Amino acid sequence: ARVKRGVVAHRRHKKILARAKGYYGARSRVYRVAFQAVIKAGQYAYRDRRQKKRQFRALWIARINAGARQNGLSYSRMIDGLKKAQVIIDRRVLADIAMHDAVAFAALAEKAKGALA
Amino acid sequence: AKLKTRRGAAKRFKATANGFKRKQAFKRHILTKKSAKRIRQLRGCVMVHVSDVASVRRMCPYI
Amino acid sequence: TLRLNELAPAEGAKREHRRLGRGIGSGVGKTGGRGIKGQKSRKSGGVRPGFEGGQTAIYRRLPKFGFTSQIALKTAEVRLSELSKVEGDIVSLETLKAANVVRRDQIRARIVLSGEITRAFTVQGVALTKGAKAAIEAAGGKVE
Amino acid sequence: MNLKTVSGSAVELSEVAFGREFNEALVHQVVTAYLAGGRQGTRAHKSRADVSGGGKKPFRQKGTGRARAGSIRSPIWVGGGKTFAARPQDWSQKVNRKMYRGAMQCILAELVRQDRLVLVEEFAVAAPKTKELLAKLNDLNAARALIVTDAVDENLYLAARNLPHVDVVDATAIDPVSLIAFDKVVMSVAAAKKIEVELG
RNA sequence: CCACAAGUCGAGCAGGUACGAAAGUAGGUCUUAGUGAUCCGGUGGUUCUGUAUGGAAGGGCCAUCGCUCAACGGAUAAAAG
RNA sequence: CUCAGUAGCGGCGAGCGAACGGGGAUCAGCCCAUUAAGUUAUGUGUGUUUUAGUGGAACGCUCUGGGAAGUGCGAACGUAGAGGGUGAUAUUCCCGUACACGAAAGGGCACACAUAAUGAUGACGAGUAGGGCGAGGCACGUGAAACCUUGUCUGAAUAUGGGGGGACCAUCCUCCAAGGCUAAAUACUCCUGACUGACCGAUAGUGAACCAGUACCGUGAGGGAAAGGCGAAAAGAACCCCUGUGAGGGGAGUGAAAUAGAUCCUGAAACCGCAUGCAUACAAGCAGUGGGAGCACCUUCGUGGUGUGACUGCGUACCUUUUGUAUAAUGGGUCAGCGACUUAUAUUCAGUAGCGAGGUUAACCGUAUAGGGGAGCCGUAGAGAAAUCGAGUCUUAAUAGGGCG
Repeated sequence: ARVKRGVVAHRRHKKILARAKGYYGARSRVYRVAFQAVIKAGQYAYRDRRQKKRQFRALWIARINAGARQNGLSYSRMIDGLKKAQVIIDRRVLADIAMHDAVAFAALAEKAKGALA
Repeated sequence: AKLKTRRGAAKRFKATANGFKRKQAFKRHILTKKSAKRIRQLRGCVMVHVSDVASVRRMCPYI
Repeated sequence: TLRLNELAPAEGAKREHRRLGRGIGSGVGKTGGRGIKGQKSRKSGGVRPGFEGGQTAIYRRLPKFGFTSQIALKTAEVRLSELSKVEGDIVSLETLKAANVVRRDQIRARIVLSGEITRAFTVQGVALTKGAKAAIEAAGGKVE
Repeated sequence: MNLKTVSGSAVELSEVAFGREFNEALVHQVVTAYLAGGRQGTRAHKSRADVSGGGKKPFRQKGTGRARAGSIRSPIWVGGGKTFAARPQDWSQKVNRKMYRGAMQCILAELVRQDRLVLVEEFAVAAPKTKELLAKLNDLNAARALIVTDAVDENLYLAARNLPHVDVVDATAIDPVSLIAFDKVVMSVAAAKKIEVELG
């Protein structure tokens, strides 16, 4: 029972090269270089699925800081005031409201500073 | 091919019900300086240690 | 049912053989379970059985003892319960050889008290122990 | 048990030969042994010692910049010997006598309780004629069948030789693969008695 | 106590002793160093074996002898640049 | 085939390794001067086999199609439904197959007769058996070393005799050397015929599927390649045009197909062009990844699809070897194909199946995976160096104690 390797080997190499579409130079043409490139892309994706949450939380905090300083508070004081007032709206919704609705954010800041007082 | 016994080990060991018996060393010569207790307690057969039983089994497969 | 494509072995009867050096996922890739370097990792790498690295071996630091007896190779031992294989009532060396409890080249036999018997037997020329003789006589036989 | 022929006649068969429970693992082992014993096992390959030439070192050990080599017939090289060259083999296995007999008994009992065994008092052919045999099997509704008889008449053998899916064997030549492959087994009473005496 | 092979302490029991009136003490010396496995041979004893049989030769068992094998767990009977 | 990796041999190391007995295959004895069985030639007779060959059954319609053996519907032969071919897949188209016939002439084999010849310089075994010295062979290495052969020196008795039974002696048992012939069971394949394969299918299989032991290399012995495929059928492209009466192409024509057009089935990858869409000439690094504006095409008009990716956070390849590697430590120019834990025997453990105080055959026979074949092996009892005992045995004066059970 002699076995030839051509069909299966060709299928595996073609799948790797198909996943390597769009890369520069030999990285999308040459099997060795392409194979090294796909593994590194997977590792980067695994790491960045964790980095994404931190980056977006930082963005929300910056926007909330800008809105608070427009209303006369700092970010830390506004967060403490909301916690004391028992509002449990999270930073994503707070930043959305800060971006798109100034009056509602002003009301939230009034509530927070009233609780701080 | 059939396994071959190591004939030196065959001459040194014998099989018992649950193991192997052997003679004791230091009783061939230089006997005057040894005390009577060692002379009589190094006489007779003892058992092969469990650390060496596996090697004895490898060397003597038919006993 | 009962077709050449509907028969199966029992569970646990067959296992796949181990194949070394066929990738990471198999768990036995690369070195194939041999470790890294050294004599045992080479082809035909094990040392001779009984070799202990150079110190005097266990079978050479101990003394030889005893001699081999030639008559022991021709003396045969027969259990009492094996007398049931004997056809007839006479128990002798020839009859035991015919019943295949004694090898054909043995020249004498001894009967030991091991099991139980029911039939009555006559013994001619076979050695008996004190227990076996009592058992035979209790069953209802005679000696010589 | 009592068995009924195509004419309704009653035959007595012991439980030992035609009444055992089915042991699938035993049957599988025996059938696989028969199939393996059918192999021929004639082949060979050439190792690095058998390939023509290759005695001299192709080039010196050091200084040339090439990978070191000892012979042009190394299994690494194209045209070199095969790494592990095969030799003719024997593929027969040992089957215990009792295991073989038990497997045959189980097969016969399964055929009986699946209604694939047809008992007939007498099965003879008048002349060596394929059409006559075909009509005789069609009336019994056994077009695809293995025919077992106490003795193999030459006329019956010649008539059956050219029929597809029809084979005729003696009572003392039944094999487990043949008992299973055919759609039906048509057995004479005398053959059934001899197989009874042999206990499968 | 200890990888193994080895090493150390020991009440008590039987026989035959020595010294004490006796209860008793004694299986070397206050103790811890003064040493060498296996193989091969030598000497004394033996209700073991003994290649047809009776013996014998040879072998076994018990006691003991021949190592600066000191590179001292000792690659050979025998070896420098 | 067992006995048996046993008894033994061995710097008693590594290793080497019997015989007796038992089970089979095949079986057979005949002579030394008047001399046998047997063998080899020649001729004759009979029988078989072989070297050319002959006959040899049975199918139509319809649909798809370049072409039917393929679809659908019905039929026939079968001692022939093995195989090969025919424009795609045929028991009934062709060659064949089962079966039945066939030899002027020649060859082989078998048995039986006739003649030769051989056996057959040999008639009971003297420079022989045995011995001293040195070697060799026996499983057996000088060992307690029997037995066989002899280079050298010697040297009997001769049936009231002589050889052997593992140093040697006695007694018993057994055989008759120093003269010959003899089939079968056993070993092998340059070659011939038929058949077979859980053997290969052009980097495989012979080195060699092809004008291969060739081309080529070497003074020589010697070493030693690469290279298969148009189409069913050449029907292998008349004729016209560009060009140098070239190469190459464009029409026309053949063909089911010409991107099947001659190094012609299919035509992958590395590598190299042309075309369209987007990005790109103020910006520093393993070239991606998570976000993300704009543009182009498509569109179920969308919280849609495809291509591109301005700007931005993070981010120093892979393998090996190491205490430790982005390492300026090793290996890889790239692609495609090939390339490394196997096979036989023995043994131990674990699963699983059969039988179970029992289990199981080996060689071999067998028109043969069956059925026979029980020799042998493992288990069922230990203790002791052993003789010996035996649910006990060894040590001991001990029934004490203790060791193995």
